[PDB]
Amino acid sequence: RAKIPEIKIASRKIPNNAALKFVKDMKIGWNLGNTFDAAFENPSFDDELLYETAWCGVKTTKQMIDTVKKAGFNTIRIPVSWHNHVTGSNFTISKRWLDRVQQVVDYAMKNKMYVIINIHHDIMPGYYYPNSQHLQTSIKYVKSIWTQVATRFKNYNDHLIFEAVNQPRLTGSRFEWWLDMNNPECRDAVEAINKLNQVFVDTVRSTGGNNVSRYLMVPGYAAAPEYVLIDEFKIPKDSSKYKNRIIISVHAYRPYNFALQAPNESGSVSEWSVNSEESRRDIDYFMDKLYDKFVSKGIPVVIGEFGARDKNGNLQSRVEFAAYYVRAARARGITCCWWDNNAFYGNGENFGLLDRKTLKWVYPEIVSAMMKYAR
Ligand SMILES: OC[C@H]1O[C@@H](O[C@H]2[C@H](O)[C@@H](O)[C@H](O[C@H]3[C@H](O)[C@@H](O)[C@H](O[C@H]4[C@H](O)[C@@H](O)[C@H](O)O[C@@H]4CO)O[C@@H]3CO)O[C@@H]2CO)[C@H](O)[C@@H](O)[C@@H]1O
Repeated sequence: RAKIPEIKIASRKIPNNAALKFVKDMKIGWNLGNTFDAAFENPSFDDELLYETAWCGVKTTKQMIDTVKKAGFNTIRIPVSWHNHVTGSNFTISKRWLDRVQQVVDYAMKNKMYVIINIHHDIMPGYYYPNSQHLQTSIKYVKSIWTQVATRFKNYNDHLIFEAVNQPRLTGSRFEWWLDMNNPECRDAVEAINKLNQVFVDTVRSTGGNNVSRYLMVPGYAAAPEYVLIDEFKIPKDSSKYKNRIIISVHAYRPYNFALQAPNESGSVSEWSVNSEESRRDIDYFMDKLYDKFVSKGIPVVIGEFGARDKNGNLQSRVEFAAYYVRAARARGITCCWWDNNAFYGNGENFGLLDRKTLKWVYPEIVSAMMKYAR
């Protein structure tokens, strides 16, 4: 139904070290989106495990993960929102919830896949919130969640990756998605994120076993490329006797007006062309800056989320986008993970690729476009 383009992007020099070989072997990722990350108050149901299906509508199965592996993905990102699953002053995670998350991790481990688990939609005062006012509780939350999760998974091999937090930011604010680094409120949030990323690393390493050397992903503000590129971002100090085990996490649905902006919002575009510098510009730019600051210096970078939402059937554009984005990243030593939220029609964000109920690929052309350039 679509024509996959022949993409010509020269490879950059990629330092030969273990971390960048690891990221290369991850190859390309698929997010189990809108699954364990679903989060909201006042559930109509009694069984907390129904959060798994409240948004995506389909319970995860081993056959589903098998299907994702068979299509060529070698990484599964399993975002998890924990705040609807904790009780008590020290955020005890419900055993049934953590048990179910572990069952799904096991589906992926059986397929010899890389697996990323995180803290996702927990960005609220009283849980994870990056400012001085709420920092003491945020430290307690990061410490408690990651002590519990890291302990459960301590004897999992290095294919399992921990990601500190998804998109740490101030919410319901002009600064939620953009910083003015001359403003003290923004400087404070960047500092809080540095502190909480250090707490995360220290907490994980302290639990022993394979957690002493496992790869760990950390974002900057809002997981934006810009806010790991600022001078104020700090890679946490790592006590691992293995060097270079911290991976920079970024999310980049770029160009925004094509990939993520809703099609009924003024400014949205539905066309993307491999022959247009206007389509390519924003992809090249942030990847170039990340290559300059991190990859070229040997520091690994993973794009944990990208994608392009369907806009009234714009398949050819999304096919060209996906091929270009994956090749641009691979040429710079970076591996990417598509956000697959099992959403295909309606007014929502229609990022789905796999129809989970049938295990059929709705957009195999997009998958094939990525696989052509992922290795
Ligand atoms: O229909 C069920 C439920 O959907 C809720 O909306 C979901 C979207 O369906 C889902 O695609 C979205 O996924 C996020 C992901 O969790 C984030 O890590 C990241 O967030 C975006 C952010 O949404 C943008 O506003 C911002 O500009 O960019 C970041 C990425 O840089 O990316 C994806 C895609 O947006 O999560 C939503 C929930 O937060 C509806 O809210 C709910 O009403 C529906 O019931």
